[PDB]
Amino acid sequence: SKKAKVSATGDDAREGLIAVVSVKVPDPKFSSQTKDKLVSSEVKSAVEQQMNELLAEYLLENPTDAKIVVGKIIDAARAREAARRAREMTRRKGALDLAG
Amino acid sequence: LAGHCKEIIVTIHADNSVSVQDDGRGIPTGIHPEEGVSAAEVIMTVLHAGGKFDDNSYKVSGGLHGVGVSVVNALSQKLELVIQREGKIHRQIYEHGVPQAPLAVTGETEKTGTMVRFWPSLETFTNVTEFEYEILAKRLRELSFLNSGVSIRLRDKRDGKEDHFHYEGGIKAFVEYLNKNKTPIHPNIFYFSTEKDGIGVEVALQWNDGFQENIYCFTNNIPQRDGGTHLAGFRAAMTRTLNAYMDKEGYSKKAKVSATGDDAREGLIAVVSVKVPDPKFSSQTKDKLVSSEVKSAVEQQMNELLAEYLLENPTDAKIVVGKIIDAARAREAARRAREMTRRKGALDLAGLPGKLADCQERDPALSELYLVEGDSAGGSAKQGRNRKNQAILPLKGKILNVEKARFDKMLSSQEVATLITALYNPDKLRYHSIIIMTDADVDG
Amino acid sequence: SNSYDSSSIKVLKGLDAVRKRPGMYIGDTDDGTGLHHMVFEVVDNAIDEA
Ligand SMILES: Nc1ncnc2c1ncn2[C@@H]1O[C@H](COP(=O)(O)OP(=O)(O)NP(=O)(O)O)[C@@H](O)[C@H]1O
Repeated sequence: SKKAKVSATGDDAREGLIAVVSVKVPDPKFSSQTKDKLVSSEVKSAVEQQMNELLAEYLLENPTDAKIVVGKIIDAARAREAARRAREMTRRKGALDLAG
Repeated sequence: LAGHCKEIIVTIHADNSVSVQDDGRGIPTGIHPEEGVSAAEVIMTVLHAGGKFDDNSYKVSGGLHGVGVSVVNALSQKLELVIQREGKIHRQIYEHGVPQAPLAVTGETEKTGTMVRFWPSLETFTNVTEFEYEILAKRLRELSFLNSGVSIRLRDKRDGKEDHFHYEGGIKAFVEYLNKNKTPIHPNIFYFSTEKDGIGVEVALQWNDGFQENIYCFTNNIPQRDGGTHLAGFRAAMTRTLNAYMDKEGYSKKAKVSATGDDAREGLIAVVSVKVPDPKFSSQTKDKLVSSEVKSAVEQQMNELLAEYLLENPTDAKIVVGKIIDAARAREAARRAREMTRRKGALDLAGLPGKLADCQERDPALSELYLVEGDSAGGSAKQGRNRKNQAILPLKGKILNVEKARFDKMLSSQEVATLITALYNPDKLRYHSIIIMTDADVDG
Repeated sequence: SNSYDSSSIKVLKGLDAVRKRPGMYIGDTDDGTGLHHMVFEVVDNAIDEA
């Protein structure tokens, strides 16, 4: 990031990712009968700490996978930054209507 | 909604409790002909028990399940219920849904109403033990906007701050209030109030120069967080009507705009409030309306009245169409800035036609490559070369420096590196032998 | 308007409460969400048994 000069937000690093989260809680907490959204924060914190441990271990134990994922993240971040920059610049100043 | 209650008072006490005082007809306190106890104890101790199961008492009402007040009573450590009706004051104390004493009469009065104060249980709610002022404030404000003439008072015994909201302008005034921190583009606000096929609809929308989409889905004075079928019909009607208007007026032909649904709703604040006799909600929170007849009715009404609005106001129509075209051109300019660079990451031009004139032999390390001025030299060079193992790549003027302006994206010709290798080089080693012919002048 | 009494409070015994308001119990009954949610709940009960 010292050379890339990017932000690497949440919606950018997760772009192009297919993840599956299967949690096991004894006493679930669903906000509806359809069970479409979990409201348990203890499961949230547990999954969070388990990720911060194991994903870190994975990224520090595999240099090739780590560098490929980071290259993809740099590509996506540069793409979104250039897109925002060009969009704003053109629309606010470079926009020229009435082609005649 | 029956036209009897005109004042509602919500008071936040210092002992972590909220009391709701209204002046309606009052909860029935008579003995239920089947349960054997007062109807208040029935609705507090029996699930799905109430008069909201038909149109005999409530012709139009948001409550349709009949378990809400039971949930409020059960999840509270203690609840006090005072009901005023027929000149009698009925009082009863609840604790965790268990009645402590039967509904007894404490006195007489001339007013009609009901007081509901409950102490929420801490064994169920975590990380939130105190009521937040801002959410209740927004709820009561928007409720007063959707209920003209209904006085709503909020009291807070913790800090003494009290408010009173009695707006009568409706959801139009609601949109005007929500546009206090924004900059609208059109003064005339789209607004109507119709009622077709037993279902009423009232929508007020207004475009602003912001970039946030906030369409408050309201159904019988109930907010929907997840929208519903009515929101889908709203969005589809808006999208199709705007597309038809931009097609028949020629804007989509002059600007070549696809005009997707997301660009049509860019920077739009809408308030859709519908009146349904018997709605259908997927949960008690009422976050989604699953009535498709309401969807169709709202869609038809929006298409009709929005086309009417766009064809009766030329200036506002022009401004709205210009903003939609601005948003769409922004989206497509971003698409350009993305995929043009994505293609520059790859090779698409390849500069093979035009100037490059290869030889008959295709095996590398046997042919030769040259680099001279195009029109001045390359003509005679090709007219005097061989057609067996000779290849010439013309040039145009000079070439930008590498150190003075280093940029991986800066490229003008790119033909040389693309034709000699793939740009990395050990794979393709075509033209192993290259010779650079150059004039004897100083520019050479 | 004025039709309010203890008889107005209606109590649905058995599964009448679910049939009267299927939305809070099954979801949407028109787009096909609830018809599939039937089998979804059945198979989820089977998996909970498993
Ligand atoms: N403030 C009130 N004024 C008059 N009657 C009330 C009031 N609160 C509750 N009742 C009665 O008690 C019954 C049960 O109330 P409630 O459980 O809130 O119904 P509900 O609105 O369908 N709950 P829900 O649909 O799940 O959000 C109602 O049908 C009414 O007959």
